[PDB]
Amino acid sequence: SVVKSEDYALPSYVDRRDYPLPDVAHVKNLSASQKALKEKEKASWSSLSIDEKVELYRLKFKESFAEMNRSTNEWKTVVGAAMFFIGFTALLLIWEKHYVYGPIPHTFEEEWVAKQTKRMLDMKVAPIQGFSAKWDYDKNEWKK
Amino acid sequence: STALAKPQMRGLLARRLRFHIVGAFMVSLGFATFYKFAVAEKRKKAYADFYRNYDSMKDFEEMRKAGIFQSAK
Amino acid sequence: HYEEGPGKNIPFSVENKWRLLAMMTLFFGSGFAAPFFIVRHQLLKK
Amino acid sequence: ASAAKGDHGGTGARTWRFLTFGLALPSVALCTLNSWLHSGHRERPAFIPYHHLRIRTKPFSWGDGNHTFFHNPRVNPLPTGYEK
Amino acid sequence: APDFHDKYGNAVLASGATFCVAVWVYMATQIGIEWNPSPVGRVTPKEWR
Amino acid sequence: MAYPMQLGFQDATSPIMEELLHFHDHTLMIVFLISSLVLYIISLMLTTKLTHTSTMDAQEVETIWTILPAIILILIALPSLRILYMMDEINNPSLTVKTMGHQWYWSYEYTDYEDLSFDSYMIPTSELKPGELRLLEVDNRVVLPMEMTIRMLVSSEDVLHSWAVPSLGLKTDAIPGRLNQTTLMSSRPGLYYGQCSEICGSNHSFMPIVLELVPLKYFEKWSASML
Amino acid sequence: HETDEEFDARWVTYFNKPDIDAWELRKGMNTLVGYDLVPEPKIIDAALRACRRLNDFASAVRILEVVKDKAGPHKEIYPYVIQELRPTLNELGISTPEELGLDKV
Amino acid sequence: KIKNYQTAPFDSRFPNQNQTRNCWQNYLDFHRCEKAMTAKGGDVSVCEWYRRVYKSLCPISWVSTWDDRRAEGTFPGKI
Amino acid sequence: MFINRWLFSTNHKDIGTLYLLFGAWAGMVGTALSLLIRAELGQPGTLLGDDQIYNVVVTAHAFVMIFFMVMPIMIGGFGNWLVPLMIGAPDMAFPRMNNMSFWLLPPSFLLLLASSMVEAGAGTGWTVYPPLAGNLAHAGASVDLTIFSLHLAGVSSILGAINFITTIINMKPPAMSQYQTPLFVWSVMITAVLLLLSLPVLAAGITMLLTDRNLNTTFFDPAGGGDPILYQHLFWFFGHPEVYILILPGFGMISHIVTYYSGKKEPFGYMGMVWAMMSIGFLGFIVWAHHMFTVGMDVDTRAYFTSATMIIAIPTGVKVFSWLATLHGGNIKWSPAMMWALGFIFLFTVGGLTGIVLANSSLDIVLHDTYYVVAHFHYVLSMGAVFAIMGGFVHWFPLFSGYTLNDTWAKIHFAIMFVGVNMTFFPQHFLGLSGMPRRYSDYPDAYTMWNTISSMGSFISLTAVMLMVFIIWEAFASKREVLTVDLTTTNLEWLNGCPPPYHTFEEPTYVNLK
Amino acid sequence: FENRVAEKQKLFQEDNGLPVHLKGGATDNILYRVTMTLCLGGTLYSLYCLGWASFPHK
Amino acid sequence: ITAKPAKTPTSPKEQAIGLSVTFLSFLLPAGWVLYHLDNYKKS
Amino acid sequence: ASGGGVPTDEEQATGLEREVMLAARKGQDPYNILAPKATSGTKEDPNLVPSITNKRIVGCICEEDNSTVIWFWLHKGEAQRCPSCGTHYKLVPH
Amino acid sequence: HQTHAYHMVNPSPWPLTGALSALLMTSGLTMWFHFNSMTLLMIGLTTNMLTMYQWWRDVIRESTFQGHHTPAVQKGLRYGMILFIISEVLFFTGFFWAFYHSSLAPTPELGGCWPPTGIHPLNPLEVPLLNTSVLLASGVSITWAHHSLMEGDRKHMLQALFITITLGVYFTLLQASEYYEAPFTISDGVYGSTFFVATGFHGLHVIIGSTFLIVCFFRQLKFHFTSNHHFGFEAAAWYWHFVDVVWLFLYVSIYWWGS
Ligand code: HEA
Ligand code: HEA
Ligand SMILES: CCCCC/C=C/C/C=C/C/C=C\C/C=C\CCCC(=O)O[C@H](COC(=O)CCCCCCCCCCCCCCCCC)COP(=O)(O)OCCN
Ligand SMILES: CCCCCC/C=C\CCCCCCCCCC(=O)O[C@H](COC(=O)CCCCCCCCCCCCCCC)COP(=O)(O)OC[C@@H](O)CO
Ligand SMILES: CCCCCCCCCCO[C@@H]1O[C@H](CO)[C@@H](O[C@H]2O[C@H](CO)[C@@H](O)[C@H](O)[C@H]2O)[C@H](O)[C@H]1O
Ligand code: CUA
Ligand SMILES: [O-][O-]
Ligand SMILES: [Cu+2]
Ligand SMILES: [Mg+2]
Ligand code: NA
Ligand code: NA
Ligand SMILES: [Zn+2]
Repeated sequence: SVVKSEDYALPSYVDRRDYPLPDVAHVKNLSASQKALKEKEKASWSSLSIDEKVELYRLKFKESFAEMNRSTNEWKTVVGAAMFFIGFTALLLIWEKHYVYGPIPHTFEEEWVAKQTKRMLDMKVAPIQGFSAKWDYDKNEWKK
Repeated sequence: STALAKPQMRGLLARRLRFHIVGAFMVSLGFATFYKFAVAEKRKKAYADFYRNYDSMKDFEEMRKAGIFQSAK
Repeated sequence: HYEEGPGKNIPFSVENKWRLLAMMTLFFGSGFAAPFFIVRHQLLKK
Repeated sequence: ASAAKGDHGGTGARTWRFLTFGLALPSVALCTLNSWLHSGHRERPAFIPYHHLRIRTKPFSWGDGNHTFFHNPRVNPLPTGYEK
Repeated sequence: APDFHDKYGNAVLASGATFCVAVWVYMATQIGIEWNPSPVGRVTPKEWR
Repeated sequence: MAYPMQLGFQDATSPIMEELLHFHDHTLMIVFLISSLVLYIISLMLTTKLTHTSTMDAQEVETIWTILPAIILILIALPSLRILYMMDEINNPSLTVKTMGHQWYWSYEYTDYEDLSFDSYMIPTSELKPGELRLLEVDNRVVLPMEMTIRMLVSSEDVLHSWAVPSLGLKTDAIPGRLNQTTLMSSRPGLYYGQCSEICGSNHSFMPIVLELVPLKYFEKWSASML
Repeated sequence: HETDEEFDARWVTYFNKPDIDAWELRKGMNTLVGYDLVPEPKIIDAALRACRRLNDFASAVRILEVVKDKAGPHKEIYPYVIQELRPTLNELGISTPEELGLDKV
Repeated sequence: KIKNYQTAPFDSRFPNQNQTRNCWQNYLDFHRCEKAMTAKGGDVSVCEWYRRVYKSLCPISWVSTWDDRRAEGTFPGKI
Repeated sequence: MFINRWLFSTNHKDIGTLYLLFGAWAGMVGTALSLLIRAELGQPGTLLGDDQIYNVVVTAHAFVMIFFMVMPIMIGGFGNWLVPLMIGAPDMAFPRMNNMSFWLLPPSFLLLLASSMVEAGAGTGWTVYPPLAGNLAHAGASVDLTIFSLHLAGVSSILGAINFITTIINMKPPAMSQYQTPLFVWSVMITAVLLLLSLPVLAAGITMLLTDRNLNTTFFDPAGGGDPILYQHLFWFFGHPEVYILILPGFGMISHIVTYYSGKKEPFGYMGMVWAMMSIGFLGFIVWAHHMFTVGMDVDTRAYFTSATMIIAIPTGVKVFSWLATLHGGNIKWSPAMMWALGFIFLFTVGGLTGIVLANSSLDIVLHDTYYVVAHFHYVLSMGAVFAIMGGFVHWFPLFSGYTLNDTWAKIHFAIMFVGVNMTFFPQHFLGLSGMPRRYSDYPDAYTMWNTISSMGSFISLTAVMLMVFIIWEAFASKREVLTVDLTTTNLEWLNGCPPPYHTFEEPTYVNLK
Repeated sequence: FENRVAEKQKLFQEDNGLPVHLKGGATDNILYRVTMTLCLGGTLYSLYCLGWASFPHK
Repeated sequence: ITAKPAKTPTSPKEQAIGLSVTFLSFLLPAGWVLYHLDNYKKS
Repeated sequence: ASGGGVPTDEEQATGLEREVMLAARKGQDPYNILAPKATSGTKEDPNLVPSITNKRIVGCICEEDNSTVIWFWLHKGEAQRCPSCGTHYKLVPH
Repeated sequence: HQTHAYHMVNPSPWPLTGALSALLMTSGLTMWFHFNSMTLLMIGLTTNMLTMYQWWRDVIRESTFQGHHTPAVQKGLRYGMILFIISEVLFFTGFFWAFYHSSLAPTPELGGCWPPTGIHPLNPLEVPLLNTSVLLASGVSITWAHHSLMEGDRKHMLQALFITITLGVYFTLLQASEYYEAPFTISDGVYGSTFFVATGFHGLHVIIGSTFLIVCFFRQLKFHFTSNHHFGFEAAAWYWHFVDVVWLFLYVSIYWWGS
């Protein structure tokens, strides 16, 4: 039951599916009834009740395989919290845009971009695949 | 009732591995076949087609008439 | 000779979690702040 | 090579002393005499203000900033030539 | 005995998701960020010379 | 030039850049194959409750792990070095142009026949004409004849710079006291842009390169007019 | 290398040692579950009878749990092993984890 | 003899990206040639090829600096 | 008592802890600098000033992350803590010299801070190439302070390397051969050999820069017959081994973490792992000029450096596949440390592969001095070295402190960082291929989208860093004391409890020879 | 000269709990105090020098 | 790993305080500097 | 040629160096310089592990050339077995 | 009480004072180079000397006087010294690399030749040859010293060590005189740069090595060394041979081949 820090060098209990029979029993100290049960265990196990069998298991082991292997809802907390902090990050970015960043250059104004786009087409920027290739020079429109 | 038949009990991990490593390989061949076709061959064809009947002087005249050049009006 | 065990093998105290918070705040916060104040310093020169 | 000497019966103190006084120090004495004969001043090289020499990209941290650390007026011209 | 995840996991997931999507959509579309997307199929070219 | 949301290389303007695109395609296919295989095997290792924790013999499997990567490396190196040696071949240039890097602008010298030289500075953002590209335009472009082998010689008169034109596959460091050579051959007329590619101080970001590729006869008249 | 039959026989002999001690029982089971196999019923039978000689009912139940665990997603293996062990379980009065409610999370 | 000069031809002595020595060698060759032609009272025009080549290859500032140093008597190359 | 213990230490654990604290502080400095870079680039235009202030920030970012965060954490911190424990040694060979390796670092860091405060800072790049770093283009004290900072960091690591090599060779149990030492111990020994050989060449090179700047030497000045390119050779002769120095202790920790959380007693193919690290260490010395493919080297030299660089993929692949084979059949524990290690294996592979792309001198013409290089190295550094550091920190924090972290918090931290680093760096491949140069404070408009996304990624990473600090606070605030640790039979460093006593192995382990 | 190593061995092995750098006696303490004072004072001076050099002097 | 329950449990409220203080220690000084960039750049 | 005047270790070695020297002359290893030779390691013939306290860490190299060492505390009392190979070790304090 | 053979060192202030001395010397050099002041540098050099003196003093106390140098500790120090020497070899390698880079491909600024136009190298058959005979001789005399010590011969050890030191001093004074007499300087381009920096660092190492030998001489005088235990002397002899070998490489490369 109670494990002490200063016991680090002594054989210890573990529940691990790959180490089914740990180095020590889960419970070593036995009450009067638990002593009687361990004596009863020396006789036929058919004479042990279901309750006595479970009690013997629980003296030897802490958790069963089903218990130690159980799934949890932890993923929900992890994913939810991560999304929260990622969300919080966007607040920082909103703050930065409002208080730190000034105007971007005038070259991003709609009319500038329209003219710059035509000039890029006039000089046939990336005419093989990248840019002008996607413009229809015969129909004077973007290719479908 | 009837008895349950004896199942395979040995080498379950190794059998799973053998089966899936093939699937890791058979994918790669399927992707390569696709990637070569979707990106690489498409690029080779794009360049081949562009230049096949490409007229550099006509290209220049269009650029010149659009007014892009310092050296040519 | 020296204190042994959890919370004793370190050059900072963990006896009080709030005093610890203040110290960690000053420690990590000073590290993070320094480049911003060096930038401020360089900008204020010329 | 086997040097040209001999011994090798036992490399001990006596042998290494024998080498110290019988080979090593006589060699030093000989080279010292040789140096003492080729000693005396070599002529001062005529000054040419070659741009790959007498480099000054920053003043030296001593003197007038224009003199090298072991400046020898006789053989080390300044960027402007030999000292007056 | 239900642990933290049993009690609050659903809510942390739902709220975290909703908050994250809402704030990122807002930041991306409502505060004047210039993404500079491709002009292809979007911009009508205009005479420049 | 690059365009918005671009994923890959600028379109090739020279045959060597075309070669580089196809070699990148080849290599990236291999990169995608190996990355995906590793990711898949990772996922496979992690998705079973079945266990085997005793000592596993290693020498059989390590053969595959060494030989297959060795083969893949050879399949990368073969076309890699073919291109390397192609770039180094003798080609016989019709023209030699020099460029000198400066803080913060490029000068150009065309001195095969006449003493033609000029400086090339970024157009300030406030002085861009409508449709011109921020940080990319220059006052005086590097006018060159198209469809001709040109020897470009690159140096610097101060700190390191590097002369780059991505769409021609070009990047040659500009080093004081050194004359570095590259070859330039454009398949097409047009305007081809690049930027200083060595950190060189306060306006490193702001000393671009603009090539203007035109027919020989136009290059000749421009040359004469620039004397 | 040795056959499957020879492997199984070694393990049966291991657990069948009349004076096998507690340490050797644990060593045996902890080593066995490291392998890429669910142990044959005959191996498990021998280990369960070792538990009996060591007056250790709990370890017998735990051994049944390990069998189920080593099968992973192969749900057909454990019920077959239990089927094969039923005469031994009846003889020795060993209740399965399921009969004890120990399969509950 | 071989005019219609376009640019400096490939030179097998200097086949690599570093062309510093090519410029240098041709600069040296020209001035060595013109000195040898003046000493014997001959025609400097036989040296023209070296001049064309170094003019094509050499940065203006290098040539200018080297010319200045020849005039100053500080040119470190042997002519 | 405080001064005796913390300023006069001769104890490997306490010195380890000093290094971890120093490295953590440096990490905060490096993170601030990274955020300043991405703030400048987060929208088109100028935020801070021109390229001088910008590249002072970039330069300092690199030096702090490399010399003050990664090396002190991996080698000084984990090396000092773990190496003596893993070989059952009572301390390091030279416990007093060990303390000077530590105390040289705050003065080194102070000199770096000074460099940025005086004049206009050293806006040179972490490579410090002349003539930009020379006394004309960088007049004044900044670059000299940088040189001196590197000198002190260099001496610190050279003496540390002597200490680790001596300790690892000389202080094992007499029955333990070198082929019975854990992989982390191997990784530190090989790293130490790399430091011993490479740092003195850096020291020679930066000293020559110092004399060019102050004693009128002309090693790198063509006016005196010098050559800027000579500096590059000397720097990179150190600089390539340096990146293997940054990753090797990472490889070592990954081997331990993957083994541990797979429930294995041992890594797959131990001698192959040893072979692979030695091969990588050796090959790391014969490849430096892959940093110089555009300087104008002869073609055959370029062919050799292409080929010798690529060959390193072979031993590295052996390690990657051996980690996968270690996972194989594991009882997988999805601990936060395991998550870091799994992220490492994949993301390091990606960065290693883009390294192989760059090894090709022909393609490197177009990729050199672009963001493609920046993408490559942050995959192996921010998603490699750092992932190994975070994995090791989470794994061994209970050993060092005797307290547990909150696993759920640590998983949340991993998730945030993973998203942040990938959002930061993945788009930089696109920027590189499309031609965005390195060391730019501003970019042509076309590059806006990926720079915007990259900068948003950097802010996510910031949130992860801030959370990490809180997580460490929470552990010390709550004081959950460690009880039992699994697999001590194959993880000796745990066997003396958490934390281990000040003096461990006063009585050495018993190991017989048979 | 005479071999006085035995005397020094006795001195430096005295069971007095002193660390080796102070075990020679009062002169160790003096030299230590001189060393630490110069180091700490010098370090303070270096920081003053940094402060001075951090600002222009036109 | 196994461990004892916390010797000095840190409640959700206490964690919210630690988290907030930690975040503010990073954000406020940097925020102050960045907010005032225009003020520095006009000197 | 050749006088004396140089002390020997016998004359002048002190402290721990001297202890190691004198013990080595007696064929003793109190400071664990040598690797102990294994017994058959059965329960009748266990490896005898000296200690100055009531527990000591054992490392077991189970088979020759194993790279993996198996580590455990050996306590005073009944012999304990390596958890990997079962070889027996028994503590012999002081 | 430990039952291993290794040395747990008393907590010590010398690592901190050494580290601070490094700060003071480097910030001091900066002050000297830029702010026309030698004060910080002088304090740094002083604290460095104090640190080295007290640190190595303590190592002597720990070994000769306290007996902490068991065979295992001594073996560690052997490795330590070897590794240190290796690091020093690599440091010099950087300077040899610089020399060969510049000399094998002389730039146009030099006149495209080595030695450069206007450089008048020293005659390698004159004082440089003398210097060579001197250091080679000192390698012979130090080996005599080692064998005398092993054979228990106090007087001949002292005489041989004195001779070795005298030769180190002779080399140093000869080099100092050659520096003064040289018609070229450190500012005479890359020839002066490589010559003075490479031979200068070597000269510094000769001074360090001579100092180490002198330390050994006084320890010997004080009977510290046994006929079997004398690692300080061994380390100084190894360092001395290193200094000799570096000279031989310098002589062949810079003085002879580079002339
Ligand atoms: C920890 C840091 C680190 C690491 C480990 C590496 C590892 C590698 N690096 Fe990198 N690199 C840097 C940090 C690092 N790098 C930095 C900081 C720079 C820029 C310096 C500067 O200019 O500031 C840089 C620059 C750099 C360049 C220069 C590009 C340029 O400037 O133009 C090159 C080119 O060769 C290169 C290549 C490689 C290669 C081949 C590896 C290899 O070691 C990678 C090997 C790994 C793998 C290949 C993956 C695993 C293998 C398999 C799954 C097997 C199967 C694979 C194949 C068959 C290919 N790197
Ligand atoms: C280890 C090395 C390292 C690391 C981790 C990083 C991390 C980051 N880097 Fe950096 N970078 C370099 C080394 C590194 N960098 C180098 C060498 C250069 C080239 C310099 C030059 O060009 O001269 C460079 C250049 C560089 C550039 C290019 C500048 C330019 O060319 O103009 C950019 C731009 O986005 C960038 C951004 C970032 C970002 C956003 C991060 C973020 O991922 C950082 C986020 C935070 C962390 C990763 C946490 C760090 C702290 C800890 C881990 C402490 C914890 C302590 C314990 C566990 C004890 N970096
Ligand atoms: C017998 C030779 C012994 C050498 C003793 C001389 C004193 C200098 C100190 C020695 C250290 C050596 C290397 C430093 C480099 C420069 C000195 C080279 C040796 C020398 O002394 O060169 C002299 C110039 O010294 C000068 O500039 C003055 C230089 C003085 C300032 C030193 C600069 C400090 C540099 C710091 C070095 C950093 C160390 C890093 C350690 C690596 C860490 C890993 C030559 O004199 P000259 O008049 O030019 O020519 C002769 C003309 N008649
Ligand atoms: C101009 C001045 C500025 C430059 C600063 C350098 C100054 C010069 C200093 C010269 C070095 C003096 C070193 C003295 C060391 C004495 C301590 C010693 O030698 O300690 C010995 C151990 O060796 C040990 O630590 C081995 C100790 C190894 C020391 C290594 C010395 C080299 C350090 C060089 C400094 C690096 C500078 C390089 C420049 C790039 C003690 O053991 P034993 O000898 O076996 O004795 C025990 C027996 O008596 C028992 O019977
Ligand atoms: C790269 C990492 C940085 C990420 C971004 C940080 C997120 C923001 C944190 C908050 O920072 C604060 O912001 C306030 C503005 O919201 C500033 O008040 C400023 O503005 C107020 C009014 O707008 C005035 O009351 C104050 O006087 C004035 O300082 C204040 O100084 C600053 O500390
Ligand atoms: Cu010019 Cu960067
Ligand atoms: O360096 O990669
Ligand atoms: Cu590299
Ligand atoms: Mg570059
Ligand atoms: Na910007
Ligand atoms: Na000896
Ligand atoms: Zn064993």
